[PDB]
Amino acid sequence: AVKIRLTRLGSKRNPFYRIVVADARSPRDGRIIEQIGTYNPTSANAPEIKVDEALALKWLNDGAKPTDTVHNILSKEGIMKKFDEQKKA
Amino acid sequence: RFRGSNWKKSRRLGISLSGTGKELEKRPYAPGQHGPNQRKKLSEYGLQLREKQKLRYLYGMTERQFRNTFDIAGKKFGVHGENFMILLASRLDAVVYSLGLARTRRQARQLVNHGHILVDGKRVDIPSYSVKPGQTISVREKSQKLNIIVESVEINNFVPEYLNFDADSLTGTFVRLPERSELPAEINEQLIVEYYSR
RNA sequence: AUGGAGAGUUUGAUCCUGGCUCAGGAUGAACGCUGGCGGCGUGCCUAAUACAUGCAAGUCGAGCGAACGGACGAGAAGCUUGCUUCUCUGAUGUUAGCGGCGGACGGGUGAGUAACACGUGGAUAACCUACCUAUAAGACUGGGAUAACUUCGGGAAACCGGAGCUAAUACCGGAUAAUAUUUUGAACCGCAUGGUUCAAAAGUGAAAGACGGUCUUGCUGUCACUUAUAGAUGGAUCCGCGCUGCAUUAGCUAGUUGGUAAGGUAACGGCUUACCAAGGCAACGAUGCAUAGCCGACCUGAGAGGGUGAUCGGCCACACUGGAACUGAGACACGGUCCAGACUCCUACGGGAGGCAGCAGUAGGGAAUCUUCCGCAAUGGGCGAAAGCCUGACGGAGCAACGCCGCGUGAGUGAUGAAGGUCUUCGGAUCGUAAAACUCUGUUAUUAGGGAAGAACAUAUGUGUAAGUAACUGUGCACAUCUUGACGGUACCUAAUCAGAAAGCCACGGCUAACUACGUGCCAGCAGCCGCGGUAAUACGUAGGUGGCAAGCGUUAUCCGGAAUUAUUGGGCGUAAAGCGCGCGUAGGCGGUUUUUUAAGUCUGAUGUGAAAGCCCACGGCUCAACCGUGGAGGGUCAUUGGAAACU
Repeated sequence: AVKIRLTRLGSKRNPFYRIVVADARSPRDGRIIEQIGTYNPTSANAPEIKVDEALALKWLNDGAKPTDTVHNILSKEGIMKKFDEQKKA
Repeated sequence: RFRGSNWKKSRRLGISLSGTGKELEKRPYAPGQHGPNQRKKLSEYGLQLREKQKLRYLYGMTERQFRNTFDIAGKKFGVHGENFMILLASRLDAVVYSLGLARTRRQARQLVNHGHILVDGKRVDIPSYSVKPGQTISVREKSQKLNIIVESVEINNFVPEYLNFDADSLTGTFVRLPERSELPAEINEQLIVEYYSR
């Protein structure tokens, strides 16, 4: 259900993952909180964050949750820990 | 070309053009199966599908592969009298083994398909892919020297139009896509597709 | 809008109509000689056959009576001189379990599934939300029990039997700080039904452990605990369409036809009841029969646009059948009770249950499903700080012309004859400067290892920063200790390697282009429109070449080219595919209109604006490929805004 989904994709070893955190009751293939971007976060380049950065107000304030790697890359983006600064604001 | 080489087989090849031929002491008609006889490419049970060999193996690929190349002809869907023909006739079987490119065009695909060709770039081991601009179809810089590699200063340079070369290991250019300037005209833009279309 | 012969398309033949093997493609594909390699994509159709189960769903003493052992101190040595045989700590660990958990989903199937079952679009006055985010209370609590712990016999057995008994983050005896609670006057909306206005009386606990450096609590941070709010989230009720199709299925139905009062759904009802009309339903083929998980999916007719589920994706239903109840917030539960049922096994008879739709293979089969396959490596998520497992999710290992792909088959020069013979009242041309031997040479080809990238991601280290709690800190982590394959001492490379280590078809039949011949005399039999064959077979059988293309060769089921030979677009009906003994008739279809108003439709304005193998380009990798994906165009495609001729 609910952690940052590093979602399987592609042809034979083309794991073009997608930024997602699946629903609290849906599977990896099912419906979701919301699909936020089209990139493989395990890309050989980097985490390579391209998301709906403006959506940090909705899913973080309701439901969403990272897991141990992208909470870092989100707040060097100014999202995840920075939403704690927003909550303090 | 025609599944033949004019050093030994200029006969079933309507055009092979590698050597002296065999009209001198031999009869130049054919050894088999690709002379001018009743092969069905016409009013469709006629007498030109031996020249379907002049159509098919001219650009190398065999049928169901040349069939791939003709839908590639239909891909450039501009003027299908010319925009189909230009890229249907835009490959290289003239960089390949025997006569002048360095000495690499004729007995075609023996040696230049090294697998270590080391083009300008990473690697493109197969000239079936129409070469790109800047991506020079070179040979292995570490095993470079051959009678087919650095002989372009003496035998013949200049593969077709907008597709040039160098001398140091024979680095291609392919600066622009090849038009019909130095590209062939043996594949009819009208009849050869009327075998397919109408 | 870009498509399009029919080898032919009847009679004696000239001609019309007609439908038509076939030859081309793809198909879950599959059937009849394995090749240079590799690569793709994929996956019990028959076998939704029984299923054996393994294993199939597991996470937390970081909750505690902690029991157990047992860390550590560990009297006395128990003396072939080294114990916790002792004090209390008794930590951490199954903890004895009591408890927080999920478990329908990662997993499976389409059995069933007539109607939102889903596709697919609406209105909702039809709202609730263990796990969850945020604003408001602290971390007051009964511990009876309760396995802790003890006690009582039986039967191989199944599994029970009597007697008592501690903790918890269990929960609960008694008061509490968050739209809490629904009344007095307080509004109108979608009449019904909402709108909170009022004043909150009414919410009321607790989960404190492990506890950081210390203030051992600040907020007990953690990750577990009580109270309004919304919301993620999902589901949620009311309308149209496919919500079924079908009379050699027609007349359908009876608190019926679904408001009022009682009851109840977060919502709302004949859902049952005191009343309502026989009404209501109708060849809108209701009734009933058949059927059903639904969409894309593909192929494709010129465009029109469509048939398309195997897979493959999405969206329903079921998980030994069934039936009652329990339940987890929701369960009838892929791996929950009682069960009938059914069989299975056991039986030592006293009775007990089992329980393949996870995923492999087991009997089986098939043309088809691999392999009772690999491991969690990575990613994934449920519970869990930390950490863990499920992995049969995931990814991979094999499988393969099901369908291919690049390389595949590299050099012709000197005697035309250095040598080569289907068909002779042979001429030297001759499958042939081919050929021996190699002009040109060292790729694939095998190759032998330096080997190497990929191999980075994820923490792993306090130096210390941020949250920093009264402050350094446990986690994120600048350090940076350098990890990482379900794959690679192989790739890249030396070139090692040499003219090396890699090509068949019907026929040699008019159309089948593959040559004429012989045993061949309508015989054998090749045999596709049609044949041939009868002492002159080209053809049966055979042949050196030999033909159309090559990993090549011909077929098998599906659609369409073929052939709009399937018709608004793109059929006619005398004969031909078809025009009624007949006429007479209601609804109707259409019957002649002449004027005039609306903007409802008659290439929406312009944009947020668009499903894949499928609306334009850019891409990267693809030995080319095999095949994969990516961004813009997001469209120029719906919604949203428009009002107005010369029809209505």
